[PDB]
Amino acid sequence: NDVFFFRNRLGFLSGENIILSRTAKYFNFYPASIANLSDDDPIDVAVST
Amino acid sequence: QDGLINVRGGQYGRELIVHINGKDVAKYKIPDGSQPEHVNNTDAQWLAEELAKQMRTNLSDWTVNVGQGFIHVTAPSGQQIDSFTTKDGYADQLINPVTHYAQSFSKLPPNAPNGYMVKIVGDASKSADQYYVRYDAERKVWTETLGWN
Amino acid sequence: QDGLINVRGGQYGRELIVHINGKDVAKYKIPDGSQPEHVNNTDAQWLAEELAKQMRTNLSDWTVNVGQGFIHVTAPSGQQIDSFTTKDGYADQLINPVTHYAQSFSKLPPNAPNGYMVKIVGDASKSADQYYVRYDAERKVWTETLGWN
Repeated sequence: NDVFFFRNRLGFLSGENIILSRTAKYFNFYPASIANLSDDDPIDVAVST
Repeated sequence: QDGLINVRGGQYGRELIVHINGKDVAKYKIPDGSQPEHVNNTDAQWLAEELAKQMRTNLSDWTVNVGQGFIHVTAPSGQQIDSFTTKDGYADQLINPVTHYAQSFSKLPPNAPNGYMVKIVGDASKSADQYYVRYDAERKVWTETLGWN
Repeated sequence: QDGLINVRGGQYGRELIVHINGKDVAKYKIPDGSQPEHVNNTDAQWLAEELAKQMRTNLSDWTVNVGQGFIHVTAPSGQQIDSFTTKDGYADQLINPVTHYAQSFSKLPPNAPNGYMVKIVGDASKSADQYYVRYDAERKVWTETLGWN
């Protein structure tokens, strides 16, 4: 439904979800390595209502 | 479908047995070590080529190659491995049956030819997921790559 | 374009094979070990100079030097390596094919002459990027330097 920027992260809204991208790179919704989670990974926070 | 048997060199009289698919494929006994010419037979590549010759004669299609430090048992697009064990003869550190599922980053085979994948699982020491690592032959590294399917 | 083959000394009868560019360059068999004068042939520098003599005779231009603990295979500004493997004969710890791409800081060659670069990649243990490290010959260190191009 929307494009929004938030702390270097491109972001989309969704059915109920908020999906922010990677910190340095806008067009990337996946972490660099699922070994060693590295604090810049994309986040999937469902709006809990 | 694929598989690797590492070889690391003998040590003066043990049995080297490679079970593929249930049968007792590829037996060899390192000699007694009494005569001085038997020190040639603990060479890793000589042992690899003898194990691969036994492997080719005792399996039907099963294309295997003598690598730098392995033999690369492949199944010919039909049947699978379905059972893969290796009676070392010495302790665990003589010949290693290694597959696509090593359980740490330290236990990981030395050459493992160019297109090869390992699902690193666990080690139960850090709260970590299970990540996949591919080898490269031009640059001898182990970088992380995708899943299979 | 460059390359290094470390040598670490023999161990009484194995094959030492250095593949450059696909061909089977530079074969040598360490002797049986029966006669007492064959202990000279597990010297690392004697083995290095014999492997380099084989290397110079079995390649065309290919300037190689016998270092402290290596031989330094160079390509003469035209063609490249394109394939670089080394059948150890013993386990991984006899002669090491090492390139510009070692995968940790621990695995890193001992001398590696003065102008040399290594892209340290991964090790998949810490969330770390990939950094480059240069050797110095006056002060035997490994400090970090730039990228190549």
